[PDB]
Amino acid sequence: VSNSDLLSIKYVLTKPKGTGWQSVIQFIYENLDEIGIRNINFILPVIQEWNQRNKVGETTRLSSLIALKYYQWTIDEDVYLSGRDNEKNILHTILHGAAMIKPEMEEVLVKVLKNRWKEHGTPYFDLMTLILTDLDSYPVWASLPEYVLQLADLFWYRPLDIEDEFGLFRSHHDYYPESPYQTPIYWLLQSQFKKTIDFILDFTNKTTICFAHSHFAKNEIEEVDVFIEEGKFIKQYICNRLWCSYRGTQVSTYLLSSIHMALEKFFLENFKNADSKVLESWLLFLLRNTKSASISAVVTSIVLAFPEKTFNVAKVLFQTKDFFRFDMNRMVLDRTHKSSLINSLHEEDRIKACDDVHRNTYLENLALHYQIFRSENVTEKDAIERQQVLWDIFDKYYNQLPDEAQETEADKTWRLCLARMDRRKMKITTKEKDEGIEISFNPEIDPKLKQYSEEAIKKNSEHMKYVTLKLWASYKREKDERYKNYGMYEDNPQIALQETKEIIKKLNEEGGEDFRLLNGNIPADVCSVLLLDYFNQLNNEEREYCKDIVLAYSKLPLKEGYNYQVQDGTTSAISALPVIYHNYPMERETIKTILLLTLFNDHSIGMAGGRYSVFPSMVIHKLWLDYFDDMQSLLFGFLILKPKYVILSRKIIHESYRQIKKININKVFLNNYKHCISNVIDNKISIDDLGSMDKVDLHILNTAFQLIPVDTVNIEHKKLVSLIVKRFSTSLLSSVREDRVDYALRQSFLERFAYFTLHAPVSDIPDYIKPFLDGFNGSEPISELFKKFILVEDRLNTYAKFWKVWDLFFDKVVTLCKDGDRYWYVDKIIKSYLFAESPWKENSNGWHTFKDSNSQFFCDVSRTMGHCPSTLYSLAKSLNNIASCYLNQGITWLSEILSVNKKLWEKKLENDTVYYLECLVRRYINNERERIRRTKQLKQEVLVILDFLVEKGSVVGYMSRENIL
Amino acid sequence: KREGFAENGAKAVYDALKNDRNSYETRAENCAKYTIPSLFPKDSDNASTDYTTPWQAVGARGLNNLASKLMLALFPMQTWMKLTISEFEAKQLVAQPAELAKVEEGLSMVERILMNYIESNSYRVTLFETLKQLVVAGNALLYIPEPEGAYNPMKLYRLSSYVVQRDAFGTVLQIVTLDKTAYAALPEDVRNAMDSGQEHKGDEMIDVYTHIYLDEESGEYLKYEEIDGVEVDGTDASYPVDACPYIPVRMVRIDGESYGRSYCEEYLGDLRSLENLQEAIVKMSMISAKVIGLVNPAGITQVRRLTKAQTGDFVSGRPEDISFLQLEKAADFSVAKAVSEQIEGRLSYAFMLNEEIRYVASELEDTLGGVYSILSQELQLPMVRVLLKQLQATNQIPELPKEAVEPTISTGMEALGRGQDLDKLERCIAAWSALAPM
Repeated sequence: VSNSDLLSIKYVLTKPKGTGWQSVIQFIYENLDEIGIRNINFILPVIQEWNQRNKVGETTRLSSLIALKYYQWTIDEDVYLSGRDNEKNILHTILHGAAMIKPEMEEVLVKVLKNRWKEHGTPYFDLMTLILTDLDSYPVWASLPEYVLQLADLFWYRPLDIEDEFGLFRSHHDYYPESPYQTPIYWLLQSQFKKTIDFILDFTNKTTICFAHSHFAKNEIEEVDVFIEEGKFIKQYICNRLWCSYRGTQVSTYLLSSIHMALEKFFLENFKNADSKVLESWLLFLLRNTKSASISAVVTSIVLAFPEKTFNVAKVLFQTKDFFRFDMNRMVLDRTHKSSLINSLHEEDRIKACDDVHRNTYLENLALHYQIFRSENVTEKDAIERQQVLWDIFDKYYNQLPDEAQETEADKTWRLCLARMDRRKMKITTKEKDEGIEISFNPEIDPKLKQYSEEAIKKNSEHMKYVTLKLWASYKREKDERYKNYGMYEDNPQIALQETKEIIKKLNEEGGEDFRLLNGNIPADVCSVLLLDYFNQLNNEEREYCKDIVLAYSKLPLKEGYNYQVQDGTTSAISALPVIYHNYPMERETIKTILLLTLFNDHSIGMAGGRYSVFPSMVIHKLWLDYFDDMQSLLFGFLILKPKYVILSRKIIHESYRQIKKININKVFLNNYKHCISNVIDNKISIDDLGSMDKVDLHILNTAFQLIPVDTVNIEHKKLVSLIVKRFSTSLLSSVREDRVDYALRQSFLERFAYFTLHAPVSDIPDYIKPFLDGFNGSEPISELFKKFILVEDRLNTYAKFWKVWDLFFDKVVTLCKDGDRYWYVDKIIKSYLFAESPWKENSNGWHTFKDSNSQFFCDVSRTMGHCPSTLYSLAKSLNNIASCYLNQGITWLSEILSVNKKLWEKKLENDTVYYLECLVRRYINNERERIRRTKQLKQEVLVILDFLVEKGSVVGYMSRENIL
Repeated sequence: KREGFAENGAKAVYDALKNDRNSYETRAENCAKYTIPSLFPKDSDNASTDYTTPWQAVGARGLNNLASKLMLALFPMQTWMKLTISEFEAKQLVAQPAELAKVEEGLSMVERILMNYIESNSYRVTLFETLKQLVVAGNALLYIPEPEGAYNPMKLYRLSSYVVQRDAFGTVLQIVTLDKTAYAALPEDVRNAMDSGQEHKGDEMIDVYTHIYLDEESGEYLKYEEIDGVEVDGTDASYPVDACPYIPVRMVRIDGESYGRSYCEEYLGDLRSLENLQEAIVKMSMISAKVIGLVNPAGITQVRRLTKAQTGDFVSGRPEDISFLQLEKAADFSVAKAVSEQIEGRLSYAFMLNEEIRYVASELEDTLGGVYSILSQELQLPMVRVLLKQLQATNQIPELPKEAVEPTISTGMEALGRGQDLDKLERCIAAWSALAPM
């Protein structure tokens, strides 16, 4: 922030002034025996606000000593201090001054380590936890690192989810977004290098041995001989989960991940300009002492990062065979993990780490690179010697290969790996391009192994055969213009149809699981795409084929034992039924039957409370324009027949106990109710033929309510809507719990009701909302109603109709606040009515439904509802963003409320009320300074609010008075 | 001898009901296999099979992220319950302002004792684990102990350890748990209870069955424990229907069922396809028999010396100016990658790894308010009722008038001034000042 005026800065931040702070803190300290440690509870904010800004000097010593004495008193009295991880707490006051109280801190740590107080409820446990978890503890990490290492050794390890197998406490998920900044290790490496390296090695050895002998590891963990010197080998445990620990690409302990990340980051940052002899000596020290391959991975990473400094380490890594296998697995995971990513301190460090340049390379590239390239410090004699070393290593690997009849595919893979490295057996060719010069390196290859490679490559191309068609159809379905790249299927509908016939044959001719998993839904999506987008270009044979496939897939949800999965192809098929219904009059009986039986499906989808019946509902909404009588027959048929289907379901279940998936319920139902179903097909049902809705369940009535068009003018539709609203409102307004409506059903009803009301003519609106005007009370669905009206008005922009609805409820809300807003849900109702509960955007100029004329609403509100504290909260919150266009008048409204309703100065307030008032008054003065100076009335009106803020202890209020006066 | 539900014994009802649980267990096993297998392992051939690690990391990461967000709508660090006062009783208690101050300070100390009990007994931990079980298996069971010692966290049961039976209205009729422990580890009077019959070895696992069942001549659930069809004496107890200490929980609600359904069942085909593509990309890398690269600065370092016939000769260059096409060379790589991107788009949306009204009103609010409220019904409200009654039974909180004092959970949202003052400003200043160079 560049400017230096408190009326204009983005945030206000402050610090102590004057010698009074030092005088008071010293006087409290010197007389603490006469005041007594129980009674000093008033001084705690003073010592807190000093240590927040000043971290050296005598007053910072005294403040920290007072906080420590009070903490020790609470320990001796067993009284609880509320564990809540708050910046303003007492323990932070201790930690912020820890550079000044090193002898006292050392004594506390010695006592903890002596008594082994490592368990919840023992002395000092919270402070120890912070020292191991919180960045504010860094003066301790700088001052006393030898004790912090011992504390971590005591608190992290539990001797004999996968963290149990590693031998670790489940406090471990404190470190959940794993990162180099999760633990003190990154700073202890700077503070005490040698001792921290010892600690990392010991902890890793213990922990890996604990996992390796678990039942968890038994069929994942391998062991390998690792070369160190001529004739010298050691054994290490290894698997993909251990190797990738420092990357986070594998499911492994967040604590161990964070430790290994910190080690890699330290070596990459601090040895960047080091002497090669120093750097190589430490990398070899790490290799000799680890029993876990997770360290060897970190060493390999550093060798890949500084390749011209570290050849003598790379020479050792190339002589162990299995490191090539696991590093190649890492490289494939690194080249994909970033997309699956794509706490901000940690997450930006993860994203940046995915952009590290050295992640792209791997050990094969390095082995080839030393045979080809020479950099500025390397002589030709050196490069010749490097070639000789690598060629001895290759020759010693060739000599060990088995007799060729014995080979397994692992051997063939290793031979191909060796062929990619040995320059002696390669040809070269080159081509110039816009980006540089392309090089191709061509190995000379054994015919038996060549034929193996050719067969496997072919088999891959045989599997991946239809993936481009799948891509094209999916992009086309989702209307993503990336389909335009696929000109082999765009402009080619008949090619897509021919390949679809191949797929349908393969599925029918005993198609396997691996095939059906990837390819089993392509006929449905291709046929729906052709019917929806290309119908004019198809011939009649092609059209009929597409029709037969779409109608076949649409019937699958009617078979028993069906379970919904998101891309099974059925929803793609159902979406194309309007085209078939329009074009083929012989199909209409079948399609009416399919739609009716699918509306009876009540299974839920997703977390938000939707149901499968949405899919046929979208079809029905496209047909009301041309086929009104047919669709109305479906509506009345549903309301008649759905209550009978549930009874028949219970009967079939009961008889399946008497003697369920054995019985095709739909075939039974279709045979019992032939007469009524014939009335549905022939369109012979009316609103006179329905029963009274007095006992039908609300789920059934909502399912019908969602089928009626929201802008309909039909008499029978309007008459049916009028029944459903009375039925619902009777249950919503009840205080009896037995009547209570489900949350998702309640949201679903209220939003649709808002759409029906705001599309109505202006003179009909008082008849729509009448059941809620007559029954108005303090119950929660009154709040939800107001929120849904605000949402639909933001979508529709129906100015006069919204303000008519709001004008009709005013007297009811005014009457309600006179009982006091503490009852039932009255305060929530007030806040909803005054726009304070909705999620608005961050920088609104205003709202399209607010105009100059509507300022009289807020005038009446502040005149009539001023005593309820919810009113003051709501106005202050609104004038700061969504109602910002009335600010000059809002100052009058707030000043009046505070001047008349004296009890507000003594009552309790809503959270952030003071914060919003501070923002408002500070924003106004910056615009209006000269007028406030020159005009008596404006100055008095502002000073009322500033005096209220000073009465509540606001610093910003105080400074604003000293500016204005 | 027992009557009603308990007539045949706890082991008979467990074996009777276990038949119905198999489909739900199978679904849970399949969901675990493609996310984190140790959440619900069931494979028998452990002489050959691991808790098999997938190539795709998306399932594990998405599950952890979803549980972390649910454990912030539910159970935040701020106040999430209200001990309401009945308005009819408030209209009586208003007779003195001093009494209203004392009464509401009493409710304040009880609310602080509830949040004290939640944090001091670290309920946050087991609740996080429970949410993981609900996401992957749809079903979980909790038990709240009678207080002993200083510290009393809960106990959590997986679906394979219990059975439950429900009426047409979702009401719990009975529960049975199967519990196991070695003979020598049992309490001394329990070790003395099994002298007869077969000779127990010291490490022989004993199957103990707990039966909880509803009464009719009393408004109570009744409890006992059972071994080999014989009741363990002294384990008998009774609880009113309003405050039973056993709490079975469902992620999704279905009528006519004992049990709920998991979230990721809808997406198992996507996960199973993504793994299938990743394995092929690995094989596509391994089989390649040729390597191809490029030199970046327009060839101003002369590569012709490599085309000249000498293996012992070197180009002047760096890893700063050289690169290789080691996977991107392969012909089907680009389309396999593209389909993987589409599948990960659907999965990452589903696990939430993503006009003046903000449209998070759909996906951060409306999508969760359902499961948030339903877990308030089936998890939070029973828990606070049991905790209140336990605190009264241990004399820790007063016997306040039941007509006045009643609990409620305030699902929703917290204030924001304190929030930016700490998270955006002072914690950031702490991080920035601590991380500054030497």
